[PDB]
Amino acid sequence: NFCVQIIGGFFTWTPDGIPTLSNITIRIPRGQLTMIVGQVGCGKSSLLLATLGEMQKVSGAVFWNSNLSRGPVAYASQKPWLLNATVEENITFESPFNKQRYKMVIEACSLQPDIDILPHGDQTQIGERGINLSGGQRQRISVARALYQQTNVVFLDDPFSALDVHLSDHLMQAGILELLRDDKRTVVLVTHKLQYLPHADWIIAMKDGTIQREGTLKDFQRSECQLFEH
Repeated sequence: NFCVQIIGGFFTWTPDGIPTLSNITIRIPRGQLTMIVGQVGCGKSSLLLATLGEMQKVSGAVFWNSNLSRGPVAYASQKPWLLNATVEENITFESPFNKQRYKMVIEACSLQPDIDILPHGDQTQIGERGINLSGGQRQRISVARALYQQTNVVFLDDPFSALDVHLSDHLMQAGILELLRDDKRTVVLVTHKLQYLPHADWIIAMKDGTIQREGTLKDFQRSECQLFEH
């Protein structure tokens, strides 16, 4: 059925009661790039965790089915999770190594300057107990790790918010759209970047722990407020 379909959506973090969000009703079928947008702190992370299944639902199970009966779904959430090992092994993350695929990802991630600058290249101990890098560079490695996995569903949180460099984001944005189009996979991104906020693909708005709709960009015109005129 729908890759991201929610019936009740009464997820909560407290084991007993106190629902932090409820009345969630979305249905995202396969091959539907549905980025998630909203205001600051409007339960975007909680909704993303509830979608993965890390939050205790109250109303009931949102139901799931095999993309092409489920539960293994790619997800990254907030903050960079870095493996304290070599950068190259961090990128692969228990995945087969293809030179063309690795070069394609590093081109989209624009990690060539990062590897060249480091004296040991991508063999440096990235993360704790090693070489300390920039926060934006940590996010670029983190987001590229999920993308390189080549899965049918990809969940991302603040890909461009951590680093708003036009050169890095645009190539990553171009790489993300092209890779998703070729693979016909599902992509969900939570970010505050207005560079690609409107798109022909589906968009879902999250506010006050609920989602108004997850549909075409024409709903923004249908909505009373057109994102405050961008």
